Amino acid sequence: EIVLTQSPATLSLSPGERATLSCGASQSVSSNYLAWYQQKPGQAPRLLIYDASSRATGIPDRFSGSGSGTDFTLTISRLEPEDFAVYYCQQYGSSPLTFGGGTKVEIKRTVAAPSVFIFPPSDEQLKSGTASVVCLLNNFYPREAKVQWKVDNALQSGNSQESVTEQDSKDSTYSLSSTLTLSKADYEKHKVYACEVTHQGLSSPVTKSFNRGEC
Amino acid sequence: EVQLQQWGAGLLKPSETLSLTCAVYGGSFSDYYWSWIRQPPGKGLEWIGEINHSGSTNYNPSLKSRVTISVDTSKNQFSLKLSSVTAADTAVYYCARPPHDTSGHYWNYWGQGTLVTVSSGSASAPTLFPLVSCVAVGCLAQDFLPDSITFSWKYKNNSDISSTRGFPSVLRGGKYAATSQVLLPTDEHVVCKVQHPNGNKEKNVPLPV
Ligand SMILES: *[C@@H]1O[C@H](CO[C@H]2O[C@@H](C)[C@@H](O)[C@@H](O)[C@@H]2O)[C@@H](O)[C@H](O)[C@H]1NC(C)=O
Repeated sequence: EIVLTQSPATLSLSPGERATLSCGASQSVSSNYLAWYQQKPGQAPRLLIYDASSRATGIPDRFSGSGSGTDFTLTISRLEPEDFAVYYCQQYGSSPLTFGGGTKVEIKRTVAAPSVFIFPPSDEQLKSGTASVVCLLNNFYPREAKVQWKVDNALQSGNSQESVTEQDSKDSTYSLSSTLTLSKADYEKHKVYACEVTHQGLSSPVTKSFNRGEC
Repeated sequence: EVQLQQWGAGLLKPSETLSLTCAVYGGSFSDYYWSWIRQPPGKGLEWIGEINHSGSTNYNPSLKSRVTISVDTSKNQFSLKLSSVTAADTAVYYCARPPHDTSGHYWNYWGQGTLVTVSSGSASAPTLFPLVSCVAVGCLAQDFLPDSITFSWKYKNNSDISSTRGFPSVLRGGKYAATSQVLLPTDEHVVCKVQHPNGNKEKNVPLPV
């Protein structure tokens, strides 16, 4: 199969700016048989351009596509608010038909450091035998943030799961939730539980913690 | 101009066989190559294969041993069978059709998609625990399958809370978990509600001091 590699993977621009996205093929594609789609969360992909540079009915002419051979490109001359989403390219010059990995176009804004919250396991949850410690960072930008768990300063590892929201539509920020999961034995067995966060809008890491009991 | 409806079972166990159907209301059923494509959550799209009204098919070679596509020209429907699933087959499955009979296989008509989860677990409604800070309060939904949960928060004086925030679900040990939070600026509690195919549940979340 022909592999298609799209870059960048993430594009931060502002409403009104110009976006230009790449789709490189690992072989040349016959007759410029390449197409681009738009995808919004929970929806099917929608056709924008077919045959590398023709536009589909109803597509505004700020979208345009060119290329040939093994380098195809997609230009959106003036980002409008509905344009922020995920774009895929696809070749149909030879079977099997294949698709690239997508590039997401996100809104750029002023950096914002997160608020951090820590929460201990409930008594009910403890009574059932497992422990879930929850760390919550809210409203930050950009998106990259590291969360490290500390139990009696013994840097934990391989036992936490993270989940990130979609860029919020009011203020364009992100929120993230982290979960440390222990057995009741293990939880009981230690004393200081801490959540440590590094984020470019912070000058040094922030730490939040609680002691088992006093809560 | 053309409508594609999809249906089929959404939760299976390792090594059972996936079966989906797509029906067409709209132009001619006749010379197009109808396709099946799919998308694992978080990852990109992958084409599986295609078929026309007279039975010739074309498959992606990395699934060719486990796949079968077929058509029913009597009801205008076509369908996909994928055997021996494992957890890697979980994904949203779409059907689609190219704009002309005589051209590139690119797609301008799609169905809405069916999410199919493959797990060793067995359907189950969430169990809920509260999250009080040791203002921000929270709620934990745990051990649910499949992944279709919804959250809503209310005041003791029945009326909606709207300073709300919810996070995608995580997958640990064949089942899922998810957390929701409210940010508040008497009443001795606030209410956390979730809805799920196997059962709706409630839990009061205490206010801290
Ligand atoms: C319904 O409750 C609304 C919010 O309740 C606040 O009340 C504070 C006293 C505190 O205990 C918190 O629980 C809440 O922030 C309140 O604003 C409405 O007025 C209430 N009743 C009516 C008439 O709607």
